[PDB]
Amino acid sequence: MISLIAALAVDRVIGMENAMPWNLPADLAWFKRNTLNKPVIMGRHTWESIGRPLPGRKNIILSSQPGTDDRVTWVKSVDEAIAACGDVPEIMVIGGGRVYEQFLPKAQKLYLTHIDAEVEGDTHFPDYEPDDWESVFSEFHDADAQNSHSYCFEILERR
Ligand SMILES: NC(=O)c1ccc[n+]([C@@H]2O[C@H](COP(=O)([O-])OP(=O)(O)OC[C@H]3O[C@@H](n4cnc5c(N)ncnc54)[C@H](OP(=O)(O)O)[C@@H]3O)[C@@H](O)[C@H]2O)c1
Ligand SMILES: Nc1nc(=O)c2nc(CNc3ccc(C(=O)N[C@@H](CCC(=O)O)C(=O)O)cc3)cnc2[nH]1
Ligand SMILES: [Mn+2]
Ligand SMILES: [Mn+2]
Ligand SMILES: [Mn+2]
Repeated sequence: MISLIAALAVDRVIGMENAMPWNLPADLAWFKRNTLNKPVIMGRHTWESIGRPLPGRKNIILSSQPGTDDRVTWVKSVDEAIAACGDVPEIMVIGGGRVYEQFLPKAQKLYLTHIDAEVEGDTHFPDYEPDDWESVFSEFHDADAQNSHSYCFEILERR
């Protein structure tokens, strides 16, 4: 099974200048819980944005060019990325925009955080046909002293 996980600001913005400008510790905690002990697939730009391997996960980087770091696994195509994950129940695709576009047709589940914040950005989550997806979990949180915007965690499953 392939799942995507992402955090979206208003208008589906996911990034600006190869960075995420907000800070939401509760969402990073949700990301860690839902990805730990699973393989994670990311594009090369997102690998550079993160800047170091994510512990407790098999890190698979999609890039057309040779890899430059043996702490992670480098693959050159979508099919190779999937094969490199082996026979696991759930593969987590962690972006960015171009990578989400390629894996969305193959995905059965979306883990989305909707952040109530307006962000100038240059990268967006793909348009996804709402009729194809059923909401199976949602949980709203107001802003607090640690998390400066309200946010909604949602899990969607393909119908
Ligand atoms: N809010 C969120 O949830 C979230 C999550 C992830 C990322 N982001 C943000 O998203 C932005 C990065 O997204 P992005 O669209 O610019 O880049 P991306 O999807 O991270 O990376 C694209 C790169 O991945 C490689 N690639 C992708 N598909 C490939 C394929 N089929 N075969 C071989 N290589 C492939 C290429 O690398 P080469 O040029 O090396 O071939 C391509 O240039 C940043 O702002 C980041 O902070 C946000
Ligand atoms: N829901 C969600 N939120 C995000 O912010 C997010 N970000 C990315 C891409 N960017 C990043 C940047 C940093 C880390 C990271 O360092 N994660 C640590 C969390 C510990 C911490 O710094 O709080 C990890 O161990 O997973 C992960 C993804 C991909 N999917 C996402 N998905
Ligand atoms: Mn091929
Ligand atoms: Mn197999
Ligand atoms: Mn806000």
